[PDB]
Amino acid sequence: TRGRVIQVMGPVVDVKFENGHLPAIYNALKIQHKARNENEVDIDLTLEVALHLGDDTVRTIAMASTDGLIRGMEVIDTGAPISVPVGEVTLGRVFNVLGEPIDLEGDIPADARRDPIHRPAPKFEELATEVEILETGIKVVDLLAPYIKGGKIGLFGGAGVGKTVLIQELIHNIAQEHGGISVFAGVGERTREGNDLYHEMKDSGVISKTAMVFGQMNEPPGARMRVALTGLTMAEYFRDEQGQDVLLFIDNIFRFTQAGSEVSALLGRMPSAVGYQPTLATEMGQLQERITSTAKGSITSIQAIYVPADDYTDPAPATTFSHLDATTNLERKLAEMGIYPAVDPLASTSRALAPEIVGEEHYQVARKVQQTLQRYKELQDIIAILGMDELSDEDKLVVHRARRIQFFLSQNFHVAEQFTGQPGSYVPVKETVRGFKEILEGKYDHLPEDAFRLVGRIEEVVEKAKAMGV
Amino acid sequence: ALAPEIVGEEHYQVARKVQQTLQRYKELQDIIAILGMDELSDEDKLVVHRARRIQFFLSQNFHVAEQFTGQPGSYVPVKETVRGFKEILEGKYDHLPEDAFRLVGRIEEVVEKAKAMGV
Amino acid sequence: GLGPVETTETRPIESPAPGVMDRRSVHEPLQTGIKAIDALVPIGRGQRELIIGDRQTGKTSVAIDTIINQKDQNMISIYVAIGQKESTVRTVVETLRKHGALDYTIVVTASASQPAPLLFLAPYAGVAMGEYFMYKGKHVLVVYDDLSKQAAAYRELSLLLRRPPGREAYPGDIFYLHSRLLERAAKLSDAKGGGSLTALPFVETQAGDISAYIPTNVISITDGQIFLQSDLFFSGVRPAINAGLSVSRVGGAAQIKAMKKVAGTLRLDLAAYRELEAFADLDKATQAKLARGARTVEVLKQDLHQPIPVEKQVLIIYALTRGFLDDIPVEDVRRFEKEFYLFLDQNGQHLLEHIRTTKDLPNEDDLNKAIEAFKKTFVVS
Amino acid sequence: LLDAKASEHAARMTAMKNATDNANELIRTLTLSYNRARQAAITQEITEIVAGANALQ
Ligand SMILES: [Mg+2]
Repeated sequence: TRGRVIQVMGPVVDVKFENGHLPAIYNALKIQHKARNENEVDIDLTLEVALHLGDDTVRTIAMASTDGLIRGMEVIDTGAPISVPVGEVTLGRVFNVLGEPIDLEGDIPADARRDPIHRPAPKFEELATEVEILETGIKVVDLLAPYIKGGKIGLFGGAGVGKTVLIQELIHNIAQEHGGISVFAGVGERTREGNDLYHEMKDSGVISKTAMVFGQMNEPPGARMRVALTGLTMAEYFRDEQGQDVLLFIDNIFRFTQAGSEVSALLGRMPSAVGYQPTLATEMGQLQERITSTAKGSITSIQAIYVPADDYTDPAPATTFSHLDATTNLERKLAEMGIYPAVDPLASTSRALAPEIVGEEHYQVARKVQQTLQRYKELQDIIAILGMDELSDEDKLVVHRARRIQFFLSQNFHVAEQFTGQPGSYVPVKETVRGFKEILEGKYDHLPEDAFRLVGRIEEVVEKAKAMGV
Repeated sequence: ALAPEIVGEEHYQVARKVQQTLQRYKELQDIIAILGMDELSDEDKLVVHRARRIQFFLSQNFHVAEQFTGQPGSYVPVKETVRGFKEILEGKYDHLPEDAFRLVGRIEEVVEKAKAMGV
Repeated sequence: GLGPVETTETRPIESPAPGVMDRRSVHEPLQTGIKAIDALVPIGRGQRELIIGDRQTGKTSVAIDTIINQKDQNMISIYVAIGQKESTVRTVVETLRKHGALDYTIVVTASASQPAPLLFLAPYAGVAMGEYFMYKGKHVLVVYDDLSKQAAAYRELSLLLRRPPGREAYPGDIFYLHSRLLERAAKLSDAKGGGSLTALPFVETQAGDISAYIPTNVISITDGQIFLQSDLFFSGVRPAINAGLSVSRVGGAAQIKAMKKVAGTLRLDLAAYRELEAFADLDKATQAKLARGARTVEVLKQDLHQPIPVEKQVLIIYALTRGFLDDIPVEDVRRFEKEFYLFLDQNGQHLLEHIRTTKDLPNEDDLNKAIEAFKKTFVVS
Repeated sequence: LLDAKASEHAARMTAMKNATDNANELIRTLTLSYNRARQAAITQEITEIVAGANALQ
């Protein structure tokens, strides 16, 4: 019926039950205690079962601080894993790991629908047999690093390159075109940046189509390693019930794995290489296999990854890099010169850039642009600098078209219209292929470079140069 | 205790300049090792020229080391050390061989040792 | 030995940090008095800026200058010393008392001879004393003399309690120990009261290796770094700040408008000088640019215990950034810096007052005029 | 002038030969130090793993 506390060693607790009444693994248990005198404090705690040790004892991990616990307290078995609310009631609100609102707009009614946090991955016979391309509406992404429905993308960048603007633009474009929602999960990051993102999303207006879950540095190891699953189960409902295409953003996947190690040794497990838990790839696989493209809808996830000390051979980045399909690199150099977004065109990679996926025309145009940019990068540095400038023919034209193509990858976003009068554009992929091909052929070689700046389709560029006096 | 108000103002500047020239010489070791001394600017050659002399003049002959080498040993007060390094930094002794600076007490002994060396 | 302390309230050492809904974005500036910090790596109230370096460099000098420079403002300071000689703590307290800085300062100390538990619990006691003022409407600043000594004390405690070791024998939860502490510094919202708490942890490296375990653990928690180097210490750059690797993620929003307008040009030209310095016939502009860089390197350095009010700072920065120094040789630059301020001691005072009262640049023409006058009254060596 | 040009090219060739030889010797010494570091890292890592595993018992 009810268990009692045996040991309290940090974030790990031991509970003893009656014979033949042990809870299953992954269940949730509750401690609710009121002080009986001045030598006691009130307790409201949730625990998750981890191991069966034998002799009617189980070892559990706490979801909050364990200060104030007493050997002999009474524990209640809930009967099921952690359950979070799902549906339209979670749109525009902020939750914690247990599925409780941390804003001040009220509580979800107890007569709602709640889904468990742990479930198996979709089976082989109900996956997508074809690779499909996701239409974002950006120009550099849709040309040099296309995204995939149900894929995983690694976003590389930090401060001063503006990745929150890219996040908001993706949310807005996907919601407007494909009618999808977004879920943001912050896993063990700074609280200041979470507040900043919440207020930016409130200002833009993309909050009403997003659900936010936060578990950050201040929280125990147990809460940091079970918060991505709450966002995942909030997102899966829309794919499996409304048949939508959803986006899932993860603030730091690395922290997830890190949190696991912080409890592994306390559970009584021998260490593996570099002091990591023996069950590392299994945990990462059980997480990342639940986001796929089934026959109804799809979940595509953008994940930000921090590499410790820029060491890419560390077990955690090495394990998580085998699940990624594309990478998107944001560079400060392009942000200084006024290219928005600051996506690096020569360092962004994708596995969808192949003639059998996008097409022959797309592939040829993209490869021509890439080699032109590489030629510019090689030539402009060792030559034309240090007083070795020269004006060879076919080198005037190469830099002419390269400069006219580098500035056409910039775009005007809808979320940036609050600081700038331009409404913003959504450019399909055929249009940008046509525009880049036309620029490559030299048809638009008789215009100044200022016309190719913060513009959508190629034709609009002409109108710009019409009003510039040229 | 290496502060301007504790040891003085001349001492502090002399020590800082000596350390700066030694650090600059330390920065140029790899390129001297691979390329050589012929691919340097005039200021860099001057820096090396003074740095070798300073590094050799930081050595001394001790009383307790007499049984090893033979020299009686030396004792130098502070003001003499500051004066000698100030003169070295001014290019006053830039023409003497670099070997005359090793294992001496003061700078007058440097002059005498250079004189006995045939220069 | 000055008698007991007459207090009435107590606070728990272990408390939870403010949530996402309780905070506000950082906008107010924290003035340190060092031109390099106030210009290239600004620090705002409610931020956590890490100072990382080596034993040779004077981190404690930076901390003591920052604490002294808070005399006019309304801010309480707390100095926490972990694993230090008691003699050095007494010298620091004497330096503080001489400058009249003990009207608003609390010192918490745990010397090297004390048992490890006190060294492990000192920072939490300091931040708990700060949170009493934070949750009333006041602004606090907290300095941690060294966190790499708290880490060693914690490791010793855990090993003696027979808990499994990890990397370099450190316990498993060595990131939690510091993140749980440094997340208690916040800028509260208007409903909470409007108070704040700033934190300045110190970290020491061995041979200048910042890829180590604890430096990387604490680098990924704070909002920027202030990296001090030793090869720049002996090259004459006495503040020794490596502006190539120092950063401030709040930067820009923690400045006044006058400094926002001027600091970007300094960042740009110093970055260009250091980027094109490595390969240094040469192009006619190139040498000029190099000279500009040198002038900047000469104008950033300053002595010890010489705080400069922000007005004067922006002034000289402007006087540099538009090339007005190009007519004066590099070895004389510092002398210019000495003579400009005193020139404003009796001239252009209104200018200063305006900069103090509207936090914006005054009528540019007038500034130029004054500069010209001063130049007329300057003798080139 | 023609004699001077021949002399110039000969001198450049010889200087490049000496530079290459010096670089090779530096590579050799660096490789020695690298092997020392490699062995030390392996030893320390295995010692930490076994020390951690012995703590449970
Ligand atoms: Mg110190």
